[PDB]
Amino acid sequence: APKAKIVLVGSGMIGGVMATLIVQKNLGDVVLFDIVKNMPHGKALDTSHTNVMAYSNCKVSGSNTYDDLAGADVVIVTAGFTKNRDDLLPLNNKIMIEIGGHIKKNCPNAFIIVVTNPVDVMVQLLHQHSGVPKNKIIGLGGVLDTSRLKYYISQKLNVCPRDVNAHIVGAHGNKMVLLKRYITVGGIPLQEFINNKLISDAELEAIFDRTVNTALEIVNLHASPYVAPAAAIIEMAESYLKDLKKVLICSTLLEGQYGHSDIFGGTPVVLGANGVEQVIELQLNSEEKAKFDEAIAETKRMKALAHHH
Amino acid sequence: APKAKIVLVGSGMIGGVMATLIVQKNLGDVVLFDIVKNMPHGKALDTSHTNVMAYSNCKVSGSNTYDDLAGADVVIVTAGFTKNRDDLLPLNNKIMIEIGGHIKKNCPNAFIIVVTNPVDVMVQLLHQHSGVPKNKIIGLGGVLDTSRLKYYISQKLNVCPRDVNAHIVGAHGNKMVLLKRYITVGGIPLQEFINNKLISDAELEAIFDRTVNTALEIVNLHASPYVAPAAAIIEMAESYLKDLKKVLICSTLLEGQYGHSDIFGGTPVVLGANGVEQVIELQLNSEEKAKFDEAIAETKRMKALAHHH
Amino acid sequence: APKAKIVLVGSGMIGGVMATLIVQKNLGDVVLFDIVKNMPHGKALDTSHTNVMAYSNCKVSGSNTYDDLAGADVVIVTAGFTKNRDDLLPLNNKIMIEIGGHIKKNCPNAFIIVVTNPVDVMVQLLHQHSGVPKNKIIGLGGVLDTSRLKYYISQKLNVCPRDVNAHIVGAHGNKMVLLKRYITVGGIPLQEFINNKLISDAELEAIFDRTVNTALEIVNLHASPYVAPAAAIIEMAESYLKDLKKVLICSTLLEGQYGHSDIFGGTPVVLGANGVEQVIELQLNSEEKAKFDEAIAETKRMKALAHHH
Amino acid sequence: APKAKIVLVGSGMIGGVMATLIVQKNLGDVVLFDIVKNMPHGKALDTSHTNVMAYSNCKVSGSNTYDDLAGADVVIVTAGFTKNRDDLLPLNNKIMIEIGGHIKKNCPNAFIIVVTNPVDVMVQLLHQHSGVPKNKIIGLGGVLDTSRLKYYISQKLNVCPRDVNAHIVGAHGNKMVLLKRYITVGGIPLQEFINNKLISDAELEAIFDRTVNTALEIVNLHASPYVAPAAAIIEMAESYLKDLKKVLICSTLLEGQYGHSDIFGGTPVVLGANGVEQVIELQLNSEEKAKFDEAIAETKRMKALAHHH
Ligand SMILES: O=C(O)c1ccc2cc(C(=O)O)ccc2c1
Ligand SMILES: O=C(O)c1ccc2cc(C(=O)O)ccc2c1
Ligand SMILES: O=C(O)c1ccc2cc(C(=O)O)ccc2c1
Ligand SMILES: O=C(O)c1ccc2cc(C(=O)O)ccc2c1
Repeated sequence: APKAKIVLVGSGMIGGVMATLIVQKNLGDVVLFDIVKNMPHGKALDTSHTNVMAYSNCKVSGSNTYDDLAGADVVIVTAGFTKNRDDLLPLNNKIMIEIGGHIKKNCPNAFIIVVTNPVDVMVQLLHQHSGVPKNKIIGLGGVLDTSRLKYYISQKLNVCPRDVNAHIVGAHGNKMVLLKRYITVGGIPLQEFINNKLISDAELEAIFDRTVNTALEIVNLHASPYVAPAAAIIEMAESYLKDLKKVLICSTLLEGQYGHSDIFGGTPVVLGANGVEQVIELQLNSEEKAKFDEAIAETKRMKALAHHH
Repeated sequence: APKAKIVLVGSGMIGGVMATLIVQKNLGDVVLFDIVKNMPHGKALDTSHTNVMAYSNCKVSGSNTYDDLAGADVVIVTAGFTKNRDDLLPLNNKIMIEIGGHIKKNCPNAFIIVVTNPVDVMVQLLHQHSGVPKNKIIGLGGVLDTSRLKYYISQKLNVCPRDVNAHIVGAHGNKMVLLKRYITVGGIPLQEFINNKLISDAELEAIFDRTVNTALEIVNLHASPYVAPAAAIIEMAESYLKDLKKVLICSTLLEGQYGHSDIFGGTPVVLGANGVEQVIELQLNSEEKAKFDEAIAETKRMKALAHHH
Repeated sequence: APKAKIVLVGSGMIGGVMATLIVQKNLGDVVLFDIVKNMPHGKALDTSHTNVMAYSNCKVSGSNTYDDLAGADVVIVTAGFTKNRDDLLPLNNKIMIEIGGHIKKNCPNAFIIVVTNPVDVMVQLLHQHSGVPKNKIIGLGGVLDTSRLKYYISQKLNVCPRDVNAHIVGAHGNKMVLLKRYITVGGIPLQEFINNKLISDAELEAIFDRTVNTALEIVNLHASPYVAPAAAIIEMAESYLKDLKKVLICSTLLEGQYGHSDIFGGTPVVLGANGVEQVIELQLNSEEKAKFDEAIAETKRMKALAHHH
Repeated sequence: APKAKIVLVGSGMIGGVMATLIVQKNLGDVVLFDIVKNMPHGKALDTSHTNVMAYSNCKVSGSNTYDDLAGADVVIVTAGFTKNRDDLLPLNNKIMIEIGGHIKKNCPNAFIIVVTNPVDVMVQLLHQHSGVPKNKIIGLGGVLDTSRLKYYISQKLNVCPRDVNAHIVGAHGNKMVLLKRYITVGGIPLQEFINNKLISDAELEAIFDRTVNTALEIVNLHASPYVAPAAAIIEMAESYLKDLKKVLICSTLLEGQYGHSDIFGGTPVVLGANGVEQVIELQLNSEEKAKFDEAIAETKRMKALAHHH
């Protein structure tokens, strides 16, 4: 069938939520790939039954074989060690190299979404080893980080969460750049709401800090924050598959935007049938650019540690 | 059942699309009311069958009896003469009076959406004769007019239509106030896109004029523009019914916003379970306010003609 | 884009509902084609704005040019005279011939759904003149006629309409074959509900007659029954486009099923990415077959009148 | 707000998928309750962010306080020990007693769905201690077990999974009664497909055995089968909340159906705004009844072990 084939390279906790959401949305056939024996087949089996409840017809199959990447339209990479964090960098580089080789051989035309931490480094490593065009590979970041910021502001203002829009750029992770100037509520500048004393600057500062620290907050509450990451990835994948042309903030190859080249960073892009159809460069002021620069420097620092043991 | 009961007072072309969309969305039971004998029952019958295709369970029934307003949770008023246009004003005032009397008697707790042209006048007339609280009655305008502006800009910029946000205020109709300053694309100020020569000021001026004249453009093409009006109304009704708290631009009672009282005008409001939960006042500059004032003056001019023959 | 292109050949009342539903469901780009100047462009314009309300990105464009069939993935034919009814048969044959020639030239790989009355005749005429494979062209019938039967029974039994399943075969129109034996409720034989005195044989007979006469009932109520037809067609088109492999009763070329060849008739088929993937032959008894035979005879009678003036 | 409040009593793996699906479907506000400190708040936080991606507005909050059951419209009970299995029976009885006391005090009008193994026993225990009417409490079973049977047959026959309908009754668990006679495909008796050699009796026997053993199969593949259970529960909860009146097989109080009283067993019921609106008794033959009797006997055997230590 001409249904899309979506291969999840990595079938951990985020993988299972992604599979669930693909079936809910009838987005395409799913392969849960993982190096762990049996487990992806078990999760695939469980998930496949939900086709009945969902009125969908998506195959869900497990795989321990890289060659099942053949014919993939979308590949989502979450595989990688997670337990210095910097020590994992050369190990995960090797994983990106291996995965990239298989993409080059089996599905060179696939659209690739990378998630493996640190994403802004790992996406570029996979880009270089997979050989795919710059418009066909992106990293998770801004959709996820802004979902937090948007959500927290929406609860304060008592409006629909999607009606808050916001931009976090540069990198996923602790050096993410939260741009106060680019927040809107129902399309209205947030500053109007500050002027009206519906929300204060001090509240926003606390919300900014909460946003940066959210993954840590959930971990400290004895949960693992994989559900929102899954939903953000599926929003990205869906925009590609359905040619929605949504503006979504993702990690993409910079070719001079923000004064930066030869590196991936978080910025609004337009995702449609041709992949990254547009890279949007926010017209940052010097103070915002300085923070963007710090985010890029940290990506570069980690990229340098990733190459050798 | 505690399913919502949605009464469409007026079962013309817009009524049938509204009924169709309510069933698609399984939003509640529908009554198609109209003074015309038989026709609403026929349209109700046809529409009811789509429950099967939609996996829905919404009753659709016709009515020639006002007392079927009893128990309505939402009432959508499209009834009124349409063929000077000013001569119809006293006739339609009488229709609002009659409908308001029946709302007061049969469904005083209902949330009311008025559509009858000119909406910013007719909504206030129905408010006064129905006796409903100011937070429980609104008029169509801004959702519809901005759908045009958003759509036209989205096709120019090749982005998802919903990713363009915009504000048109004051009134529905030819004095609508298009606010260039409040347009965004993926939450980014439109001016950044003008700066980048992705869209020009001259293109936007042509798009503004096209927006104002769109209903006329479609009429001149030998069609009747009732589909987008239907969808805009259902977006409003849905936000109420599901407590979405969307920011949607609607006609609402002004109590000093923009310097205006004792009149309805178009402005962003938040629609949820308590009706109009918030009236948002845009911080307009003097030039924008002047245009808002012209829109209000025209509503007042027509309101004055509506009372007597 | 690899979005599907869906061409509606005929932009009358059913066309506008079809366009509306395609945008609601984000199913693909739409062309409203019609020989009438301007009107399809006006309806396309109106419908296009609903992308905003629907969170969709489907182009809707009008057309007065047959060559805009180029690249069509799905073609829905509703064009044809409607006002003896038999006198229209040779006129509509000419319309099918013209449309078939354009399909052969411009979109030979398209999946075709015919609606033009009488559908079981017109579908075969278009099949023969378009040259498309037998698995790539079907006619509306059973989805629409059974939606009525399913709906009426569901209201009697107070169950979800989709939970009633039923089969009407042979032909669309007054010789449709309603099969009492093949009705189920939640997958349970209807006879169990008759045994339990939840519904009587006499009620079902009245419901059968109502089903056959439903289009006439709605016309006699001074409405035009185009909404359910639109929804049935879109359910068919969607099953194809999304490779759902739904079992849906449609008019298809019979190659010996029910003892009949060289004619189209209503029967359950499976619709997916390869079009008509399976033709399901119900194991009818002799009494049911006799009624099927009458339906085929009437199609053949009209087919014979269609060729010459 | 009059949004529904849905309390998940138990915030384990199934709880998190349930929360995810409620937000996807915008079904209501969610409370993740659990005796484990902090964890439900962490999962609630993560899940809440998906409102942005989903265009929803459902609150998701954690709770370690039983009194947060107050105002619940739906309560889903998954809490209970899981690691003889019979030894857990008196422990889980105590958990049902505690939970029932809190339901009686805080939300006596709530609709209750029980999941705790063994469900057909635990549902009755909670019924007796909560005091809720028999139409307001059900147990998971048939929706889940039939999703497997439907799915496996649909893959064999290459049809849409929802187009296969089937009945498994008596009890959830190893004594479940699979009824070959009540399987249909597109509403057609499965026997027609056996007659046609599209599927064999021997294949169906293997599929029956696979269905009974599916949870064990997934466990043996080193996964945990909680995703399909979550989706089945949400289909049940949704039918109630939206008054869909779906026919869904659930555990319910038998008052003479199948010759059985004073016990809960799996049977088709209709779920709508009044809860269990209809209990449907399949007209089983003596051989099917004998298997139903074995399922009831096993529920009774375990119910007897549950009371005392
Ligand atoms: O599968 C998991 O266990 C898992 C857990 C947490 C995650 C967080 C992020 C993130 O914050 O970028 C991305 C992916 C994740 C995957
Ligand atoms: O039912 C109809 O025939 C009809 C036609 C056009 C309309 C336009 C508007 C609008 O532009 O506000 C609102 C309602 C309408 C209703
Ligand atoms: O566009 C219209 O005006 C129109 C009206 C009625 C219809 C009925 C059927 C049907 O019953 O097969 C099919 C198509 C129709 C189209
Ligand atoms: O939360 C979990 O870990 C969990 C795992 C398996 C389950 C199986 C069933 C089932 O087969 O009835 C019901 C609930 C479950 C919950």
